[PDB]
Amino acid sequence: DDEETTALVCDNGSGLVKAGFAGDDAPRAVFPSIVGRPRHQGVMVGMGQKDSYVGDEAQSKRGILTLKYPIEHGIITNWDDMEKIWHHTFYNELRVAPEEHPTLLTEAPLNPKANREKMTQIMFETFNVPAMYVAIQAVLSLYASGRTTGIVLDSGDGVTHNVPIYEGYALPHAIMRLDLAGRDLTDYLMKILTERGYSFVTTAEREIVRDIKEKLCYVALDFENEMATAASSSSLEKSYELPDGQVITIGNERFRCPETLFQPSFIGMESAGIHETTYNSIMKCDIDIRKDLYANNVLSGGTTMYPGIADRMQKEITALAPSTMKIKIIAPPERKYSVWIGGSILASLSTFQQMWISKQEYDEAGPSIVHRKCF
Amino acid sequence: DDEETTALVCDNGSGLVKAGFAGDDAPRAVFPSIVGRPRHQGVMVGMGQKDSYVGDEAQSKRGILTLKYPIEHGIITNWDDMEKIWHHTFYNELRVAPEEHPTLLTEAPLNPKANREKMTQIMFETFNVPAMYVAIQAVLSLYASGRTTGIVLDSGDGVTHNVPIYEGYALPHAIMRLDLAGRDLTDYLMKILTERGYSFVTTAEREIVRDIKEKLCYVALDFENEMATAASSSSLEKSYELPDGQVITIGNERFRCPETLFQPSFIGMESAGIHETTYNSIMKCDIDIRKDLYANNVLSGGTTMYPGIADRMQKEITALAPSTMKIKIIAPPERKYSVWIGGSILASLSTFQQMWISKQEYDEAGPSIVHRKCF
Amino acid sequence: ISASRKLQLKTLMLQIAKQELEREAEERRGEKGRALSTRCQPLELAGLSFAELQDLCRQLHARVDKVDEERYDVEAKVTKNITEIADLNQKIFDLRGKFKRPTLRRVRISADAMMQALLGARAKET
Amino acid sequence: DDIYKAAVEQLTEEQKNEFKAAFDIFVLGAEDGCISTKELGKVMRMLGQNPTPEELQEMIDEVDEDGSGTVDFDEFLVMMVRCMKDDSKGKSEEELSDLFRMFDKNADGYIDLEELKIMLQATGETITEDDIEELMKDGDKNNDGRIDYDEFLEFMKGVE
Amino acid sequence: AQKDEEKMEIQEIQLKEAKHIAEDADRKYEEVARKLVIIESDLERAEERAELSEGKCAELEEELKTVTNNLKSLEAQAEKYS
Amino acid sequence: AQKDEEKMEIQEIQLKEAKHIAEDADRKYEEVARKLVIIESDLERAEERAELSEGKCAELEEELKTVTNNLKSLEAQAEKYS
Amino acid sequence: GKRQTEREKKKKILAERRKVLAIDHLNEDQLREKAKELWQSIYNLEAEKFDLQEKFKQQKYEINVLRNRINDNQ
Ligand SMILES: Nc1ncnc2c1ncn2[C@@H]1O[C@H](COP(=O)(O)OP(=O)(O)O)[C@@H](O)[C@H]1O
Ligand SMILES: Nc1ncnc2c1ncn2[C@@H]1O[C@H](COP(=O)(O)OP(=O)(O)O)[C@@H](O)[C@H]1O
Ligand SMILES: [Ca+2]
Ligand SMILES: [Ca+2]
Ligand SMILES: [Ca+2]
Ligand SMILES: [Mg+2]
Ligand SMILES: [Mg+2]
Repeated sequence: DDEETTALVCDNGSGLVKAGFAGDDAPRAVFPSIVGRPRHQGVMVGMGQKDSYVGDEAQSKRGILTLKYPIEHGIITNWDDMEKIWHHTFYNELRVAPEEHPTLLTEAPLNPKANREKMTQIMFETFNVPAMYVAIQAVLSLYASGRTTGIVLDSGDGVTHNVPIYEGYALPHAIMRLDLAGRDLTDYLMKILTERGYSFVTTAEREIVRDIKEKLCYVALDFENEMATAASSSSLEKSYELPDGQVITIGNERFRCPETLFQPSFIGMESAGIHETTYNSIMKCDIDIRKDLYANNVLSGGTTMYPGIADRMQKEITALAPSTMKIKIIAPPERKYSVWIGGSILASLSTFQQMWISKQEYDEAGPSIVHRKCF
Repeated sequence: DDEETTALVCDNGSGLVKAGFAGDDAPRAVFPSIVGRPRHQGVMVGMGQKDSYVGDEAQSKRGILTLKYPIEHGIITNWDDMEKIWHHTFYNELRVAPEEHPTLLTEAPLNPKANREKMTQIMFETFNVPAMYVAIQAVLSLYASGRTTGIVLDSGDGVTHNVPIYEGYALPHAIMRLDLAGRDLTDYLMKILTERGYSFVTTAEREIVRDIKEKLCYVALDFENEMATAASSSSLEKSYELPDGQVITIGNERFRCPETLFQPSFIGMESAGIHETTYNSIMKCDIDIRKDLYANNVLSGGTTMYPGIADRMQKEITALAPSTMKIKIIAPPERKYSVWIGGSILASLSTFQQMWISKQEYDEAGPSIVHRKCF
Repeated sequence: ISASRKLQLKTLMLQIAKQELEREAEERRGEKGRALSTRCQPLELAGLSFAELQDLCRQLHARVDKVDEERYDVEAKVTKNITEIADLNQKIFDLRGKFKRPTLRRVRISADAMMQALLGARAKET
Repeated sequence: DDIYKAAVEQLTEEQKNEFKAAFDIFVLGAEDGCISTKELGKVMRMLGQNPTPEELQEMIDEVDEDGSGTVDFDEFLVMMVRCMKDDSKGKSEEELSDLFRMFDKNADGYIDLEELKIMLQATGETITEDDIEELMKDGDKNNDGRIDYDEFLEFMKGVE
Repeated sequence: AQKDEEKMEIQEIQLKEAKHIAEDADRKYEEVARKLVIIESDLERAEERAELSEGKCAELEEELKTVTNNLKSLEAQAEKYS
Repeated sequence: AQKDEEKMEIQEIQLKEAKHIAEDADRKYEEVARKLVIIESDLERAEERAELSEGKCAELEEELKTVTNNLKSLEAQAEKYS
Repeated sequence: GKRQTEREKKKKILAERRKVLAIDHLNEDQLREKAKELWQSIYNLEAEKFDLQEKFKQQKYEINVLRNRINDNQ
């Protein structure tokens, strides 16, 4: 590289911040988005103890911290912590001053306006970027698949949203946003582990339960048969070693944790599972583009990485859909970073180079410029 | 040396007072903390007989004195005698007036407040020091090892306490203080020696029993095998010459005296040994710092100098702990003075130079200043 | 080479470095004074009509405004840089600190005192 | 350790003869006609100092290079001047940090041997390229061909 | 004779000190030897674990290659059927 | 005088015995300590090797599991396609 | 908000520096005095700016050293 100017494709997310320069294949730095103040007193003098460890540093000292995510469900609830996370991302994980780089944030659909306006105001006043643009997290995941149609189910860690798109024309009346995501699955797993004796309570042990969920849980192809099998044999019980020994054995908690996605009544949510909100999102579309959406169903986001979900979802939709249509579920192996790869592709386009919100435009219309033509 | 001002690192302890200027390797003057008034009548006139011999002088005239320690279990029970000991330490063993030197006392964890407040009031009113600071006896022993984590078992002569520390953040809810220490082992040895015919009763002969304990006793790697071996062969019987002749032969009393540490039921104490209170102190800590505490177990204090204790303790903890963790026991050769070396290091730090309790601060808030921010 | 020569070279290089540092610092000070004096020129407008005087007053007001804005922005940037520097310094100290505690020894008594103590009566000069 | 060699190196044969007479005074009648680390420990105990044997090992190993456990004439002088540590406090670390910052005129984070040459020419002492090569071998721990700042501290550690 | 007695007392004190020092050094030596025994045993166990894990890793590599080939074959079959 | 001479002679004999025993203990301790340090280095190398091998084995197991799941899915789909 | 807090704080400091130019009613000598005072203030600010520049260059080199040592801490 050299002259010229590259764009910063940041992607706030909720659970893992993924960032990197535009035009690559994978994000340069991926690290949890947690800011944890120490909670004990501290007796050693001169140890160089800081007041807040952010990012991946607080996943190593988590034994004496109180980690707290600054993004609850897509929306940002603690602006100071989010500013700290952004500052860390720019200066220590990429080491590029923001004064010389455009930024491309990402935002979930149907989010509060004030969140987006505050985001752009921060990026323009504190970090003082040249130009920033905010994009919907599902269109990027559709970019990365190399398609131009299809209905994308982006089940992140904060919020699961399902944006249908045809021929490049998004259908704003058919977006079905559901707030069940990876975090609720972690909490439900932590709640059903107590049925064997293992109690995880501290906010640090939520990370251990998350690791258990990632490494062991899988989505059952048929729920009742698995419940019957796990209750008779013992071929499912997989063991796992805690960060201090005392291995634990997970029985039928393995496929009961991610089953909450298809039956949100487990955690008390009323709505229908991710297998039926996709069909409802399709049926709201026009009658002539339903075949294409059926054939190009796209999966993205981290939580769709459970082993065996691309078959359960296809079976469910085939049960719901008319018998003639072909149901195909696109599940690329690079699912987790699909949104960021799409973001890189979009930022690398020449046609897109004039859509950025230039700073002089913000100076003339204020932060409310984001809702205007420069979307 | 010259200009400038050096700090006095005193360390009251219970059994041996260790003192010296900050910045050296070893304490300048180490002497027992006993004050013994004469008990007989005295007929020679003009012999220059004093009314109380303190320190190492009363270990040479102990034949006609009644030695009595002024510190029972960490706490101080006889304030006049303790003041006398401090006065001797400052004026005759170091020969530096306290009006021109900061002091750094040490105190066991979980001690009564009134003891600490009276200590600071004495140091500020009677000796009139410029500034004094009180530190927990285990953090210093952790300083001396050059670590910053680890769980330190400081088995002194008065009280055995077990303070776990991680990354410089002490865990106040996991301190396990047990009142079995070297003095109780001396009394138990003096009590089991009577099974062969040797009766030591006088408070002067307690010193002889202490010398026997120091020179002969050792900790058995396996207790039952040693009890069986000592009851068949005679390869263990080591003899020792009293201060007047009449050598004595110690049989299986050798490893039965220090075994009380791992089975406090011998002296009627209910609690568990020093091998199990360390494991309990670890298990109270968080689940993510248990590996580091397992790997950095530190020994300190005088009573941990028994030949063969660093192996017995490791065997016991390895039996208790999960099989995967590595158990390592740090036993530096300079164990006895570890607390004082750490105190010297702490007093020599530049970052610590503003933590002293300055005299004007005491004048404004009274002796209760010690519990405040200046801990 | 002999260790005495090496120590002499060490102290000589230290002195040379100190001399160069002081010389360059003084050079920087003199050049800074010259350049800054070049930047802002002294004025001479005594006895003029008060209209031009107040015009100059407003002009200098605005110039100070611009200069202060720039200087305060630079100061804020420098302070942020120093903050990052301190944070990185502490982080690096944490990463590879531990047993790097400096030590001092005083048990090494004066050699003449030790020889006198080992000798006794027959030690007067040696 | 070589620091004591440098310090004694300024002295002349008078100190050698003085220590010869001192050896006559102290080591007369010895079966070995020398001194060892165990011998030094025993004498110190008799003299009234009670150090740890680990320190005995630390001192003798720093001085016993040939494995004889003894003190060579030059090494005996170095040890006798080593017992008293006159050069304390090793100046100021921050001052040396600023000096080394001044050192990298190239401002590359590395030390160029050309600066070494200029500095030595400033010193003007009798030096060949071999002297500078030996000095670099002494200092350049990572063999980077420069003077690393940490290596700079080490080669100036305790150096007044 | 009295002066010779005093010298005898001095030699006795020296004997005491020498015996004490010899005992202490012997203690240090034997303790270090036993610790070396334990350390050698631990090192042996670590060698065994590392070698076994290396063998396991090689076998897993072979299984990976075979199952990868099977996956490629069934991919071709799937495309044909499509 | 006879008593004193006897005690002096026994003192000298015992003193020399003590000195030589102390020296032999020192030599043995030195040898054992050096061999102990060497064995410690060997143990550290064995431990790091074991860590490497276990990390590699974990990665291989994960890869094998993923490939096996993909194989099972493709097999079921091929049968249904026939 | 904290970003708004800082932005308003900078603006408030800026206004704080903004002394009231109320001098027309004064006389020629006093006007000269005020002008020279402002000239001296500018001189001081320039010196501060140059010091900031030199310290920033030193900061840059120090951060370079930090990155190098970080590389050394692999
Ligand atoms: N391999 C995996 N298997 C199962 N769940 C995973 C896996 N990787 C990540 N997850 C879940 O997905 C979440 C990360 O989702 P991510 O896509 O990073 O969210 P975001 O959209 O905020 O970036 C984690 O919290 C975790 O619960
Ligand atoms: N070499 C030794 N072997 C066995 N026990 C010892 C040894 N040295 C000291 N002790 C015991 O330790 C006690 C001294 O402990 P110390 O650490 O001085 O206590 P404090 O913490 O009050 O300073 C003595 O009473 C003695 O019983
Ligand atoms: Ca030698
Ligand atoms: Ca250079
Ligand atoms: Ca180097
Ligand atoms: Mg996402
Ligand atoms: Mg103590």
